[PDB]
Amino acid sequence: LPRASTSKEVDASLLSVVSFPAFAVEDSQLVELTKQEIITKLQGRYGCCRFLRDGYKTPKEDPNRLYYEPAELKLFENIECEWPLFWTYFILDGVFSGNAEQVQEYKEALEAVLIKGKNGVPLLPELYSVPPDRVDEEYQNPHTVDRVPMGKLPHMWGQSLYILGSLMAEGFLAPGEIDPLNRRFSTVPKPDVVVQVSILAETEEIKTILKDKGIYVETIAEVYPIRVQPARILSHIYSSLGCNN
Amino acid sequence: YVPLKDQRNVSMRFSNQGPLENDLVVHVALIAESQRLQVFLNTYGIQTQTPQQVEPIQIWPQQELVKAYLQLGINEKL
Repeated sequence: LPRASTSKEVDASLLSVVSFPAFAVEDSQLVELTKQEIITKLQGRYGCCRFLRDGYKTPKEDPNRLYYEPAELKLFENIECEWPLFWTYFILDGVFSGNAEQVQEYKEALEAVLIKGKNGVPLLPELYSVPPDRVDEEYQNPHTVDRVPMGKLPHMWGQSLYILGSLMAEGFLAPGEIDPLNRRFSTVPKPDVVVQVSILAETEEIKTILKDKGIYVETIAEVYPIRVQPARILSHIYSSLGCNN
Repeated sequence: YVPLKDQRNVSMRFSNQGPLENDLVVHVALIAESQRLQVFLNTYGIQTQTPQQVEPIQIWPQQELVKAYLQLGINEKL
């Protein structure tokens, strides 16, 4: 859980796993730990980055070329552009369970980075790029130089998630309606379970031996309504589900 | 007045299954009262739901409908 993969120290995409879509996580202490870590390491000025040392949409790299040469010494350090998707994730994550002040903070943070287009409607830019000239200053003063919008911005994913979050926060719709399966209670502890074990003897000799020491069991006979067989037969039975000719 | 062949899907007089038939299926809903009772029933395999999990729906006693019906049919002039 703490690390996305063996080669990546942290990825921002772990937020989606541990937020509104597909709650699959336990031990909420780890949830708080990963949230604090992503906040303290990937937070920027007008957005957050996916992961350290990505060169996508950079004034270097010769973009018309793929298959990066192994020369990423400093050409992709502290110039990672931005990604407001993980910012608009936070507002939904906060408004989901019980958090309200963080929702207001993130809303006021994201309202500063919006761009108004035709007809005066909200629009979410994809990323903000560092100017090609002011590059040396950022190496000494990270997260200080202003950036410029660049790339496509008909971002339907981010706009849809943001408008869904706004509709959720407006109070028109309840959190229990989006998920009728009730996936919000994955953090509720389960106390314990009681295991039942049955003992049977193969032959009459074994039953006699067990009864000699005071243990009462029954053989495979006398329980004719029920039957026992190995699990390989069960797997061979399972090998016929969903078969179409 | 309807003929004997038409009495199939009339309202408040005959059922959809025909006059000389009675095979109605009725629906039941299981709702518990307290968390302790529902977990105790679940320990024996009994499935029941606490009243706090049906938030969009509401369960009210019979006097609410009585007072609502009493509210209706009021005129001031007469």
